Amino acid sequence: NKGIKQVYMSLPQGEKVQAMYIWIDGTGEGLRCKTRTLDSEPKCVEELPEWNFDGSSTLQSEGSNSDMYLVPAAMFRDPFRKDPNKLVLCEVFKYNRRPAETNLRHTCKRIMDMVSNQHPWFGMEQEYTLMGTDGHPFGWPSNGFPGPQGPYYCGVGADRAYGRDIVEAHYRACLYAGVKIAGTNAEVMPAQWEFQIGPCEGISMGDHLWVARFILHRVCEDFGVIATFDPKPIPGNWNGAGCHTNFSTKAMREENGLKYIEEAIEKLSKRHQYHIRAYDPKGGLDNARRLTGFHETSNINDFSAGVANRSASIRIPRTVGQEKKGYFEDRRPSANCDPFSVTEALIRTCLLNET
Amino acid sequence: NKGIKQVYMSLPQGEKVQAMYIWIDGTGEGLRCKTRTLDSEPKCVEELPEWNFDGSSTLQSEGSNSDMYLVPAAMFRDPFRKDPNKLVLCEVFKYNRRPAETNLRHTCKRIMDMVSNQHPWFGMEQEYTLMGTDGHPFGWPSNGFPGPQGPYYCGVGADRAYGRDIVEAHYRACLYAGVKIAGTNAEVMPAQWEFQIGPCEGISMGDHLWVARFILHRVCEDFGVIATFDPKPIPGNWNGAGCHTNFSTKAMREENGLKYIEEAIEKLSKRHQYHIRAYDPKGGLDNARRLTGFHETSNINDFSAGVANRSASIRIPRTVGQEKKGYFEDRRPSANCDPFSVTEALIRTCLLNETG
Amino acid sequence: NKGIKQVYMSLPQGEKVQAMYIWIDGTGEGLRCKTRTLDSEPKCVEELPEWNFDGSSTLQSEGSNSDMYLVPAAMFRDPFRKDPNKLVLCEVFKYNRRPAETNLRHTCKRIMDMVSNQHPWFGMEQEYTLMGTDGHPFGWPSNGFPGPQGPYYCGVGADRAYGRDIVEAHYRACLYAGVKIAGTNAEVMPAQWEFQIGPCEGISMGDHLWVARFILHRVCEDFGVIATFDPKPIPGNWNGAGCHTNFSTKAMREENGLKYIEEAIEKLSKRHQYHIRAYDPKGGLDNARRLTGFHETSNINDFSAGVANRSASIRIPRTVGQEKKGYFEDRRPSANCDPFSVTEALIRTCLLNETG
Amino acid sequence: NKGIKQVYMSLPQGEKVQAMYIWIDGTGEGLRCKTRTLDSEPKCVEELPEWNFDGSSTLQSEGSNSDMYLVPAAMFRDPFRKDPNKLVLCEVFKYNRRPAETNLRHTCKRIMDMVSNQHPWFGMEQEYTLMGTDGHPFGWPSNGFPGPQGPYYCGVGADRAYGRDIVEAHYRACLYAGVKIAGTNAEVMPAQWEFQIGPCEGISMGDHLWVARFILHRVCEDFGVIATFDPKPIPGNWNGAGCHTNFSTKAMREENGLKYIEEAIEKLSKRHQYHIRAYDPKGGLDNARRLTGFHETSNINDFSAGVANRSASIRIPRTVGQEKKGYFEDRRPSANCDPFSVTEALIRTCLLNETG
Amino acid sequence: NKGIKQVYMSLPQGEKVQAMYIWIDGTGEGLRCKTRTLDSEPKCVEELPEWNFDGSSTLQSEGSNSDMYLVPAAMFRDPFRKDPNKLVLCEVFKYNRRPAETNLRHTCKRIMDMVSNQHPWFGMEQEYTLMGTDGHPFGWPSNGFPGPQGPYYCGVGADRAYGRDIVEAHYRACLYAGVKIAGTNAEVMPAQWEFQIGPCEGISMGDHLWVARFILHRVCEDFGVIATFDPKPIPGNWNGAGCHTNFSTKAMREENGLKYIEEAIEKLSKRHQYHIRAYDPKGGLDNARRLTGFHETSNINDFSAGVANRSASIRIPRTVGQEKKGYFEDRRPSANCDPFSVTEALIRTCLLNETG
Ligand SMILES: Nc1ncnc2c1ncn2[C@@H]1O[C@H](COP(=O)(O)OP(=O)(O)O)[C@@H](O)[C@H]1O
Ligand SMILES: Nc1ncnc2c1ncn2[C@@H]1O[C@H](COP(=O)(O)OP(=O)(O)O)[C@@H](O)[C@H]1O
Ligand SMILES: Nc1ncnc2c1ncn2[C@@H]1O[C@H](COP(=O)(O)OP(=O)(O)O)[C@@H](O)[C@H]1O
Ligand SMILES: Nc1ncnc2c1ncn2[C@@H]1O[C@H](COP(=O)(O)OP(=O)(O)O)[C@@H](O)[C@H]1O
Ligand SMILES: Nc1ncnc2c1ncn2[C@@H]1O[C@H](COP(=O)(O)OP(=O)(O)O)[C@@H](O)[C@H]1O
Ligand SMILES: C[S@](=O)(CC[C@H](N)C(=O)O)=NP(=O)(O)O
Ligand SMILES: C[S@](=O)(CC[C@H](N)C(=O)O)=NP(=O)(O)O
Ligand SMILES: C[S@](=O)(CC[C@H](N)C(=O)O)=NP(=O)(O)O
Ligand SMILES: C[S@](=O)(CC[C@H](N)C(=O)O)=NP(=O)(O)O
Ligand SMILES: C[S@](=O)(CC[C@H](N)C(=O)O)=NP(=O)(O)O
Ligand SMILES: [Cl-]
Ligand SMILES: [Cl-]
Ligand SMILES: [Cl-]
Ligand SMILES: [Cl-]
Ligand SMILES: [Cl-]
Ligand SMILES: [Mn+2]
Ligand SMILES: [Mn+2]
Ligand SMILES: [Mn+2]
Ligand SMILES: [Mn+2]
Ligand SMILES: [Mn+2]
Ligand SMILES: [Mn+2]
Ligand SMILES: [Mn+2]
Ligand SMILES: [Mn+2]
Ligand SMILES: [Mn+2]
Ligand SMILES: [Mn+2]
Ligand SMILES: [Mn+2]
Ligand SMILES: [Mn+2]
Ligand SMILES: [Mn+2]
Ligand SMILES: [Mn+2]
Ligand SMILES: [Mn+2]
Repeated sequence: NKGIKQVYMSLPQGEKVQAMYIWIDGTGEGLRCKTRTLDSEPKCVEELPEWNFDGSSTLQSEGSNSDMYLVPAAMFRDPFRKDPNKLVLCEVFKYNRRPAETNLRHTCKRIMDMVSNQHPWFGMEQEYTLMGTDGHPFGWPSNGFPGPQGPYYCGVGADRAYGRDIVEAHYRACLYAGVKIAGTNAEVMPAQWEFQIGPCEGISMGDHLWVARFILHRVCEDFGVIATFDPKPIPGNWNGAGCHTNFSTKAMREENGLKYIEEAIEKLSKRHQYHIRAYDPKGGLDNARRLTGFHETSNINDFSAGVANRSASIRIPRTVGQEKKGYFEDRRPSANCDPFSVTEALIRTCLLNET
Repeated sequence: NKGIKQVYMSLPQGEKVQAMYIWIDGTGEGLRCKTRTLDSEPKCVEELPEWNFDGSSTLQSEGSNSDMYLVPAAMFRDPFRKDPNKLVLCEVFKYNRRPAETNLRHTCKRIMDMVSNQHPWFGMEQEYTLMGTDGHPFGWPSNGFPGPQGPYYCGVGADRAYGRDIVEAHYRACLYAGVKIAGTNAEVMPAQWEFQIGPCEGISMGDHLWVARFILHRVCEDFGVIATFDPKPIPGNWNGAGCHTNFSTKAMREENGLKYIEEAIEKLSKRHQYHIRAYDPKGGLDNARRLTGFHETSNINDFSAGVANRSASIRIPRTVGQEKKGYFEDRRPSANCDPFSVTEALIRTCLLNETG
Repeated sequence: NKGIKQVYMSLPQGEKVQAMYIWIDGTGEGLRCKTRTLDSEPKCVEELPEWNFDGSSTLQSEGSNSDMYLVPAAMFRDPFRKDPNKLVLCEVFKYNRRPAETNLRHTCKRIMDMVSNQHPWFGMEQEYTLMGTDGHPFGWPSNGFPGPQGPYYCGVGADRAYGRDIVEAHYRACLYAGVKIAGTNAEVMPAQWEFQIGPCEGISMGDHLWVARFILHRVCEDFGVIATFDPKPIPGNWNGAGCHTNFSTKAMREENGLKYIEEAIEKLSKRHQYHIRAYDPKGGLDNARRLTGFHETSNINDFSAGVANRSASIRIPRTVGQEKKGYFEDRRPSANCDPFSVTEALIRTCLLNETG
Repeated sequence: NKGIKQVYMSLPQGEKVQAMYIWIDGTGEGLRCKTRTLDSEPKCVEELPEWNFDGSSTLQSEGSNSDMYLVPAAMFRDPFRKDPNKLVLCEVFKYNRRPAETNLRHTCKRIMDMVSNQHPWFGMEQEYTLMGTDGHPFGWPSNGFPGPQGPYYCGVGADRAYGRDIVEAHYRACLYAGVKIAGTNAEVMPAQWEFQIGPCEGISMGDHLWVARFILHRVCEDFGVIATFDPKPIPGNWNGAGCHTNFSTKAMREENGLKYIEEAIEKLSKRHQYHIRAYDPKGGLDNARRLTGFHETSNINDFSAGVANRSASIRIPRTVGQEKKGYFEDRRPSANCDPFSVTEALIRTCLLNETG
Repeated sequence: NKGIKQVYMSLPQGEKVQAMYIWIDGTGEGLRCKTRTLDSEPKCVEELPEWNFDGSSTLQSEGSNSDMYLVPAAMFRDPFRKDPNKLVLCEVFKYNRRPAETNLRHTCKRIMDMVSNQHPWFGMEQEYTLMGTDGHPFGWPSNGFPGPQGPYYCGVGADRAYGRDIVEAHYRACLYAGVKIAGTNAEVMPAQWEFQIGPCEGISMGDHLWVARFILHRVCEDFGVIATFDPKPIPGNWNGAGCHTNFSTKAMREENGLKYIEEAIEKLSKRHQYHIRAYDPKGGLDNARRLTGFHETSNINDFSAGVANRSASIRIPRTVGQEKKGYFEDRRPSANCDPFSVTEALIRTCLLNETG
């Protein structure tokens, strides 16, 4: 019970600091973490030491040659334990010092360093659904369905906003951590929510979202509920869950940048399948259950773009159409995507001209 | 659980500021909201940026041309997240920049801006009933009725004031927000309560009332209950819910302003139907279940006025009668009325002298 | 849930001030209340404005001429909302500015003003029983009885003090309110408790007791329990509940004031029925269930007085007999008496020498 | 659990027989019983032996001289244990062989023998409410009220007929027992029911009703509920419980017997209080909570008769009016009356022509 | 509990017989009943005596002239009490021996007798929904909805057939009663079922349906559920409840009866509104919530005929088309219709050739 825990957490900690290292596991979806005591507060991520873990217990190596490296990547303030304690998102490397199969950050970071003069900015909309520990969505009638979609999107009242406590707590944990949380909203399916992260330049998009995600799970853990990023948690007449990625370069944000937005969309229109394969951890099999062309989605087989069009693969927000500068929104990525794969694909297709 | 939450909400938030944008959806009764992060604290409503939402998810636009505009109208302090965070009432406009069908603030503002030298003040009494999530009123016997009306009005005791925690929390949240809450009371039906908002000049009446209604639903949300503004939530020998609108111009508040009170009433007497059509979101259908001439209502079909008379369409409070100045009370609006429609009707009829 | 509420109640409220107006309804026993926002903290009760309420919803007037006046009488600090908020006990008057039928303060006050040189002080022992919301006393076995009386009077232990949280909370609320709470004790019946208010001079007795009673009902409301002031809430072999009124004048408090105590008691002995009628709201029919001559009561039909005698109509406490000065205790008033009625009878009989 | 019991009750019993002796206790309303084993089946009430009991445990005598007599009066078949076992209604006599204070049958029987040539028949409508173990009517919302009266009289459906199982079981028990049960209906108040016993000649009315009542309390015991015969078990806007006594003599049953019916009513009109005193066990005090003139009752203070009039003290049913023969309905008796008292009074007033 | 009851119901009852009289109340939809003991088993309905009831406790007369007549119309065996016990359906008459406002049988019998030579047969399909005591359909998630319609029509399994015990019990009860039950099926909405009663000549259609309805409510009572005949019990994407009245005359059943089926469908096309007013007890307002044109209904405002067309007002079943004889199906009657009013309209329009 969390009133007991809180008494303990009030105890002055002293000169020692806790650092919780976080990594992506052998599934490409699951996050793992563990804590060490440091002698003093690190002033930045470069002062954090390297560490390691049992790769055989995360599906990433064999028991008899099991140590796998953790190398600090991004440091944040720990909103579960307060200052001076830290969260550290790490990269994983194998016994031979090569990146792990699910270390998609390594290549992504290199790609972003190469296009830094164009200052690529990303804003990702992590939709997700709150679930009871029993597998059924939070607040839903037991063995049953609430009333049809309509009243839950941005809704207020015990009869339609299910789980706001998580959202509020997460929002505040992120602000404390230093994660660039841009906003939040209740979504179309009851118990389904959203937070936006951005705009983040370069590799920091992936960094900030993954830590954002870790904070969601730890937060939910405290409330005794589960966050799912599955793109279609409830089959049938219920909305799925995406991770719309908004994107802009410097040129796109300048006066008449819409020219370049349109060039970018044109390029994406030729590399649809490649992006579908980049946009969920099962190469597109997961989005196959969301991207149906209903429930505010595009069909998985058909590329389209349009102004203010929540049925298109890419939407140009009304604002951006009017102002003729800004960003476009790629609506194809699954809620369970790896932002390093999503953001890397966008750079390769839009800035590096791969085909 | 709420204790877990409070721990997170004790964390210092830093330099960034949260702004919750609030609007009226396609039903004209539901409120919607969402939050953006800003780089610093806005010093007034004019410093808040425009925004937009998916109008196809609120019954206001089509999926494939869905964005709709949010334009800040009224800013308040957020009593759920504390300073420096904000609540922002917005007006909704369509893809073509025109007011949404349920944007009744737009016209109403213009009408208030035109009669501002007469400083119209309004006081609205929002009644509402607290409901369990099972659709049965809060504190009522499961599947059953509490004892007859009599002891609940302005009552005190666990056996008669059902839900005061909400009432107390909402009163304090409003005060902190900057909402001009004038008072509150337990009401005749058990689980039913009231807050008064006013006196508010002009367009601020609708602004304050709508934000007050938002705060109530959010407060109720924390307590795992629902507030309903339905004008007759329980049929039979149980009181309905109204939104009595108290109204005065500068002339009515001066010595012998009763003269002008009587004139406003005389004009209201000829435009009863038009007011009934303006007094709920279904043009009088919701009020048909309440305005019966019983349970301290007037009959929907009959206009009447009277001093201290809780059965008339209009009541002149005893105070006003004695002092020969003040305001009159229009007792016809439904609990679920849109105050912009209500206040605008009163201006058109009483100040702009419209007929038909 | 009360943890949620406390978060809202920690919000700084700002410049505006809440004033909870409190009055006695048409039953002469029920308390009612409602709140208004004021622009600044009032510093005397007189700075509070008159108000009014619907008398048709408290059984005191008709709906079609309904407003009834609230005139502030006594002001206290609000222990539910904190400084700068206020509780205000009021007098009720009719449409014609005459006192309500259940406004017994009006005459009482005038009677105290006639004898102010004699400085009458009162001390009232409010006994009450804590009840579950199901009508069964708090802590009692479900559908049954605890063990017999003996161990509960002034008792300590989870198995004998039922409901101390309420008592401790109310003690502190009154101290903060500025109500002159003299003490408290667990009583003979389990779930039954007592608080003493005094000594209060003149009209303040009734003011303080009524506010104490209001504060008790509000406190119980928080704990999800009911206080009953019924004089015999459980029939049979269980103590009833009275409101022992201790009384003295200047003369009685001075050296050898026992002479005047005894003179007062002789006047009381000739006016027993008149007092009984004044000592509950049903003119003696409620006390007929308590004043049995058992369970530390006198029989309703006989007058008797004695030193240290918990069976007499009047008791002279041992201390007072010994010091030959102080006060006497009238043990006849019902727990649900109206203190304005009790204190006034005492003055008329003992100081104004009335007969009738 | 009744399945366990039912297996034991399938065991064939053997040659021995069980007789449960039943009597009225010191309260005049409470029924007592105990069982003895007999060598063989009695073929009538006269082959049953006298017995006794502890009067000091039924409020009827002193511990130290306590045995009181039981003399068989009416024998019936036992529907709880089946043939060949028996229920026996007894008269109670004191140590000195005189009738007990609550043995009203002894005087009744004589009065019936004084007029047996006119063959008095009676039918009584025992109304009663089923209550939970918790003191609250069966099927009612916990701590609350079902919907208003209207749908429950002769109702069918889970949401309006509460406790038919009891009614059905009892009906069948009485028939088996040999009680002259005439019919049943659900009543106006939810969980309130009725059975009619009749028509019974003379003393057998009281005999049959008391045994009917015993069978009812027994049946209820199996189902874990209580029957109350209180005349007003829920105060306010709910029907109370009566025991309408329908009455006729041979003259009244013959052609143009209405002549004599109206004579009978004229005599009763002059002895109203006398009958109210005979019509509940507290000589009228219980009926003062029921006979209000509302809820299909007469006013306790007023005598009246009318054809088909459920507000009158006496009702001549339409059937009887049309045919000009039959009987009349005394609607004054309480649900908790002693039928020996009611039946005795009617004979004294109507047939023996007493005045006083 | 029901195990206790069944023990009692195994007691052999002896020579007396229970007759439960059943009637339609002031609502036109409510069934009432009550029971009397008879000296022997009646063999024909004509043997059963007239009776009466309190019309003032059923909304059919005033307290002070309240008796209303019951005249036995149709007799059946009682499946709740078994042979030799009877269910009797009655007609209600007023104090002045005229038909009660809701006795629609009286006129219908005269119409039926006019066309006895055309031997009119009806078959009615009583659709109904099983509800919990709590107002929510049986088996539905609590506060929630089950999965979309599709798998429930004629479904099998704990996840799609909700309440078969009721259906099976009712089927068997009707067959024992003597009610002409033609079949049953689970329906499209979960918890919604169907039973067919037919084919019944003339006035015996209404008689059989109404008793069937009684038997259903009674059976549901046993199980602690409610049956509703509301035509649209759950709003939205859920089927409503009809009472499809199939119909033929002797000409229509003979070879090439389709000729006369079509002539009758033609006469019905010109009296749509008349029939809509005849087809629910609120003159069409209830059917307004069901006859939308969706959920296998026709639009209330539109007449249509069609072979195998479940969207049509009238459906000619494939069978009847292929064989050019039989009957046609009026799909317009609400689940809560009075069969006497439905079947009367059909004879009037089709056989008596009425207009306007
Ligand atoms: N110039 C930009 N480049 C990339 N992302 C941007 C830019 N400007 C805003 N964003 C981001 O786009 C996201 C907008 O998402 P959201 O507000 O959820 O819009 P919608 O629901 O209309 O898709 C936010 O993360 C925001 O920070
Ligand atoms: N001059 C005025 N003009 C308009 N409204 C006023 C004026 N004076 C007071 N009011 C408002 O009228 C309302 C009175 O409502 P309430 O106190 O509930 O009255 P009631 O006696 O009708 O229940 C309050 O909102 C109050 O602020
Ligand atoms: N001079 C006085 N006049 C009136 N009341 C007094 C005086 N002195 C003390 N009292 C009051 O009498 C009451 C004593 O109550 P309590 O201690 O319960 O007495 P007991 O149980 O001994 O009757 C207290 O309110 C106390 O303040
Ligand atoms: N001639 C009669 N003399 C006495 N009682 C009769 C006579 N005829 C019928 N009764 C009885 O009167 C009672 C009728 O009560 P009930 O059927 O409940 O009528 P209601 O409710 O209309 O007053 C039954 O007990 C019946 O046996
Ligand atoms: N010639 C007829 N006249 C009247 N009713 C008939 C005739 N033949 C069959 N029926 C009845 O019509 C009804 C058919 O209903 P049902 O089997 O539910 O039809 P549906 O195909 O509409 O589901 C049954 O009551 C059946 O007995
Ligand atoms: C309301 S929605 O259009 C819903 C998107 C849907 N869940 C999906 O992308 O699958 N997203 P948004 O308005 O945040 O851009
Ligand atoms: C107590 S009441 O008369 C009740 C009004 C009722 N609820 C209605 O207007 O329907 N309102 P108020 O006294 O606040 O003016
Ligand atoms: C313990 S008692 O004697 C009990 C008094 C009793 N309840 C009555 O006055 O009815 N009163 P006190 O408070 O004076 O000690
Ligand atoms: C329906 S009632 O009028 C109810 C009478 C009420 N319970 C009474 O107290 O008398 N009795 P009845 O129909 O048996 O004559
Ligand atoms: C399955 S249904 O078409 C459904 C009928 C719908 N409930 C109605 O309102 O008629 N009736 P039928 O048993 O004739 O097939
Ligand atoms: Cl850890
Ligand atoms: Cl939000
Ligand atoms: Cl208040
Ligand atoms: Cl026994
Ligand atoms: Cl019955
Ligand atoms: Mn979004
Ligand atoms: Mn979204
Ligand atoms: Mn988006
Ligand atoms: Mn008010
Ligand atoms: Mn009000
Ligand atoms: Mn008002
Ligand atoms: Mn004391
Ligand atoms: Mn005491
Ligand atoms: Mn005392
Ligand atoms: Mn009866
Ligand atoms: Mn009756
Ligand atoms: Mn009767
Ligand atoms: Mn069918
Ligand atoms: Mn069907
Ligand atoms: Mn059909």
